[PDB]
Amino acid sequence: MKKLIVDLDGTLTQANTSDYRNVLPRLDVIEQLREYHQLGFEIVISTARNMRTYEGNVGKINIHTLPIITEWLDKHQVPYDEILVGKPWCGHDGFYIDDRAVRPSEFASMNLEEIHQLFEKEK
Amino acid sequence: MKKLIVDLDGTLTQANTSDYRNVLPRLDVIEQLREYHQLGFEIVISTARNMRTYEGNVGKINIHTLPIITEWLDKHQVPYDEILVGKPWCGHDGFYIDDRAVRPSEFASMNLEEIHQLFEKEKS
Amino acid sequence: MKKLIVDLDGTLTQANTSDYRNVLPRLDVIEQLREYHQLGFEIVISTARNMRTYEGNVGKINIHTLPIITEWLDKHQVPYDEILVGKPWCGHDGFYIDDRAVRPSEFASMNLEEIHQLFEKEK
Amino acid sequence: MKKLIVDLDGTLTQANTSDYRNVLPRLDVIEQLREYHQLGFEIVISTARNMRTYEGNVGKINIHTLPIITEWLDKHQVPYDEILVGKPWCGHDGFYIDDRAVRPSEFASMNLEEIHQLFEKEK
Ligand SMILES: [Hg+2]
Ligand SMILES: [Hg+2]
Ligand SMILES: [Hg+2]
Ligand SMILES: [Hg+2]
Repeated sequence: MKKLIVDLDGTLTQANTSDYRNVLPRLDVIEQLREYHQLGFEIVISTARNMRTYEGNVGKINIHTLPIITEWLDKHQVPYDEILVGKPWCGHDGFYIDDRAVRPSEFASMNLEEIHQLFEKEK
Repeated sequence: MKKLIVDLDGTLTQANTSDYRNVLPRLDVIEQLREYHQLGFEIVISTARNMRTYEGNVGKINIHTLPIITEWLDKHQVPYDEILVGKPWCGHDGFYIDDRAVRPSEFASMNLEEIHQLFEKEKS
Repeated sequence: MKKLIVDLDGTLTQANTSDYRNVLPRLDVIEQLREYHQLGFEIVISTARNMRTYEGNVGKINIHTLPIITEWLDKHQVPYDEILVGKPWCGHDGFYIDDRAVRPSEFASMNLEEIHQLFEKEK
Repeated sequence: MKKLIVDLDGTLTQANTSDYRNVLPRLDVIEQLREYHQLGFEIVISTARNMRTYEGNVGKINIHTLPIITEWLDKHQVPYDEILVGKPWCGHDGFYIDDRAVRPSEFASMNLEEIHQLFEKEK
């Protein structure tokens, strides 16, 4: 069992507009997801989207946010096995620290061998 | 409002042993957490620990896992404002993809300006 | 701030069929919900639907369960401010124990004073 | 598989003081939990405790709330297999509506048979 846990905004999107319905896709990143799906990886979209607007209220995110996510994922033929909302929002200046984390430009640029290598170096 | 969201196993720990009580600290990473706390950043420990063992049951994780995490964090003087369990487990071969993610070796060796640069280069 | 936390199956529905899209509404209970909404109560639909099927995987409930919940709620004109999925599944013989809990027939048949009296007895 | 989903304050406790560490147990309710535990019922303590104080922030509840819940459950010899926090807070006048819900003094006074009877009247 192997999953990719994939952020939505800025990772699968170009984050060019506040209108989530019409945000531009990052095509190279999405195409890489497809190749990983072919390799047996499950794809989990995990996102903090609208955690700021609703002050962490998942009950509201489930109503106003989820529909537009799925609609957008479908329109751009992004493969996904799961969607998860309510991810902790780091804030404007915040960020995530993780030994198994890659940035979307590294994911698009590297094969599995050399992603494995990035991680082994940490260990 | 600014937060670091920090993984536990492999980021704050050297992952040298299955005994979580007695696992060795990554001292350079923790020391960097202290400097960021000084800058006004809130520290959130977020972990998938025991998601495999309990098959996703946070009801059990709350009982068996949380006490040992806090005890360990306290023992090693790790600053934290929040703990969050129930992070999605990626499996042995899985990983996270995120435009705001840094690995613990990058976090330990770069300043804020430098981290900011990694991210800005992602936007074009 | 005052909230009704409302179960879905067997409370807002008659639980007459496993086909959630076409399941019959409990009209009296829904209408009482309309009154409480007018009185300033936030309405939170909380449900364990498809927890059994997906074995607690909300990643999948978000994809396959949520759309049908909202479509149904919308067509039967149920007031709601929040939907919450991922509620613990009690199993067939299991149940819920809460000092502030009413069953749908009690809610349908009593007024606010009466319900408060039901709880004041508990104290 | 069969589960009791049990609320904490006012159900397992007498809710006589805001000092959770020294709050009185409802001995009859706890003793009934033990009998259900003997019959093969899993016991899930589920609670909104400290959701008001921390404004829904589970990251804080895990730190300041869980240890005290656990020490108290252990002290009063309460059987449990799971603790769930972060349950939605109904507010002062709010309440829960569920077709499988019993109040803690219905649980205390009835046996399994009549509790099932209590539910088949709703069905
Ligand atoms: Hg951020
Ligand atoms: Hg992994
Ligand atoms: Hg049940
Ligand atoms: Hg309440």
